[PDB]
Amino acid sequence: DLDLAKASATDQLKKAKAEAQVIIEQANKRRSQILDEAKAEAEQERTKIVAQ
Amino acid sequence: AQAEIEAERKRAREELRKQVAILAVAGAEKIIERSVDEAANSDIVDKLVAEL
Repeated sequence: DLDLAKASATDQLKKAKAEAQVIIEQANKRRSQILDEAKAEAEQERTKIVAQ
Repeated sequence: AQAEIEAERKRAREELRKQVAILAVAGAEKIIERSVDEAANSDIVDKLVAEL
């Protein structure tokens, strides 16, 4: 049972690791979402304040 | 965008004062053209030689 503990522990760490690795990807994408939103609302604003 | 607006204001003031300068010196020439006078002209000669 020593190696039951050993193996289950190693794979359980790896699952925590992968769960982090996918917690990061959503983070990167959400950044892209909100940052491109800011880019759009910046250009669309500039290009009419200046027209005014 | 605000910087760009201010830059356009500067640019337009300058390109306006250019027009007025052009017409100003052309008009001053048209003024000399008929205020010119043998007595005043000889006075110009006198003053420039006296300064020579």
